[PDB]
Amino acid sequence: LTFGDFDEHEVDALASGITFGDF
Amino acid sequence: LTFGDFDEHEVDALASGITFGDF
Amino acid sequence: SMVMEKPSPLLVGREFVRQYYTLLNQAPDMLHRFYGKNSSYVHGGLDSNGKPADAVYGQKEIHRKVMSQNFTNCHTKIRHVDAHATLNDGVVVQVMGLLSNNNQALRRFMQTFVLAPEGSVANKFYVHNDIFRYQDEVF
Amino acid sequence: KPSPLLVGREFVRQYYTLLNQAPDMLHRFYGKNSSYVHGGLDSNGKPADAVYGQKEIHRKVMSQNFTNCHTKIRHVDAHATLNDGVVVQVMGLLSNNNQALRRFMQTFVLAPEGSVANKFYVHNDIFRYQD
Amino acid sequence: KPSPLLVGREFVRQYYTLLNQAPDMLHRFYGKNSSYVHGGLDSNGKPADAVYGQKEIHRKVMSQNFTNCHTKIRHVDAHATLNDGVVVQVMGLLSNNNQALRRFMQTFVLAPEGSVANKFYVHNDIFRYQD
Amino acid sequence: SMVMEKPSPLLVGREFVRQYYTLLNQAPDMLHRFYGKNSSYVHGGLDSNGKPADAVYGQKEIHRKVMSQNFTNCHTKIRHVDAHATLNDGVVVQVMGLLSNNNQALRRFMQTFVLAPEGSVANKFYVHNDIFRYQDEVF
Ligand SMILES: [K+]
Ligand SMILES: [K+]
Ligand SMILES: [K+]
Ligand SMILES: [K+]
Repeated sequence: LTFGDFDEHEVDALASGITFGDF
Repeated sequence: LTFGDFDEHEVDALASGITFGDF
Repeated sequence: SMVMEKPSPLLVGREFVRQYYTLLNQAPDMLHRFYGKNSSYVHGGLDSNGKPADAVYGQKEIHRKVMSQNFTNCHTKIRHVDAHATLNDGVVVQVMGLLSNNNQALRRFMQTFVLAPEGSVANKFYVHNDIFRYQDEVF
Repeated sequence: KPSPLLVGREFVRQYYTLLNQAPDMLHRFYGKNSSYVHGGLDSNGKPADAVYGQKEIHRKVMSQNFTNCHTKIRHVDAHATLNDGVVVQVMGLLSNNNQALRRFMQTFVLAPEGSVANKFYVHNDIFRYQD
Repeated sequence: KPSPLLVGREFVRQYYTLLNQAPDMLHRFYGKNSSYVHGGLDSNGKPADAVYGQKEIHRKVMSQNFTNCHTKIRHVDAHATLNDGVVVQVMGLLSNNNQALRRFMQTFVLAPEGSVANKFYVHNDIFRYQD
Repeated sequence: SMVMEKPSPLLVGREFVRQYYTLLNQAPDMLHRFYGKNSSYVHGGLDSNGKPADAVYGQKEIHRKVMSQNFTNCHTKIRHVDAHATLNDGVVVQVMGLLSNNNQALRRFMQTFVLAPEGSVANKFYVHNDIFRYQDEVF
């Protein structure tokens, strides 16, 4: 079950605060 | 230089196929 | 003729609200991705006349509106979520709770979402309508 | 041709007017596939659950004992949904039987009835007091 | 709280997406103590060796002339290492500049950046084609 | 302030792979002794759904998993070993080669190890992570 154009697991990863590097 | 809980020389002995008796 | 794992309206609405508000707290610059084209969005606000602000439409306008709203460490307390099937395989969701932006005071809100299937991708809903009002700008 | 707000505003006018004047006819706004979800406890004390269709919605409305029920509308939002529907969010205050006001929200989804042009019915009604 | 797979899967998504969209920013995934080890020959014809740190990794990435580079991910493994790191093994196929696909593996070690919660950087990157 | 005989990451990785695969060929029932507690291990395989098998954790599970895999006269051809320092005095090792069990056909594999110091015994590393996949179950 997903919403919008998010892939499975993508919201959960971003909503957990996960980020990478210095962008 | 050793790995795991092996003693020095132990891997080399076992990896050479050394065995003793009929166990 | 039966889809034995099809999510119920209740599960769709619950998981949606969870995903929406958890994302708002941590990555609000992604919130626009929940919305389809011709989606409608309003999130409180008052215009120059002091009347409630008007809705914007489309993911382009929505992305711009969200980014103008400067969500920063947005905390929510959701008090009620009520989700029911609408026509055309949609789900209508009523949300009541409190929202705090930038560690400011919590503000009560009343919100309605309409979720609609993308068209065919299995178990995929977009936000077609998002009506959000702060009680302190109405009552 | 009618905008969603022209529809929604006139719906709100008629709905809350009838709630005051003849609540025993409110069910006529609804259809067989309608859901009516008025949250909170009765008393009684049982929790609220959805009721479906005109006949059951009529019974539920009558069980609420509306008498001279008055509404103060504080804001209405009305937008087009898909398939020519209209979603309406009402924020207001309600006084039943001349009792003290209470804040509420009410969400409706209005759907075309199909045969008659510009005829709508209430497919979804979700109401909750904010106590 | 994030599982190693939640971290690793999202890393793989972002990394290979950026490789396609803006390879001139790939170095921003790395830090001063990072090692980037992409095996094989250039051409040129010189053997591959480790490059250290963002500035040199940027130069190395640019020397590889990535254009519209596409990846087909065939399997991802991601596990917790010590000190809150995540080790990731990717198996896939890569097509650069619309050329024919080639199988590869890529090992990453992701390390917390320290200040920001749940921010990671690529401490180790070992890539090899399987030709 | 300097340890003039400290093995480099390259030597650690090379000797480790040598010891690991020579032991696998002759005494696979000892392989579990390379692993620490909370070590992770996966060695290819496919579950009932045909998706790749999941990792197991800890030397107890690992010993059981290895013994269920029935390694018998296991021959390897190692094609590439690449070993580099990680943080916290670890070493990450990437391995590519071919492996034959029970004189069956060679199967290509792609593997990553993470080695970590035991804690203090001088020049002693355990396997903290072992990720091994057969290409024929993935590609
Ligand atoms: K009546
Ligand atoms: K509209
Ligand atoms: K670029
Ligand atoms: K793990």
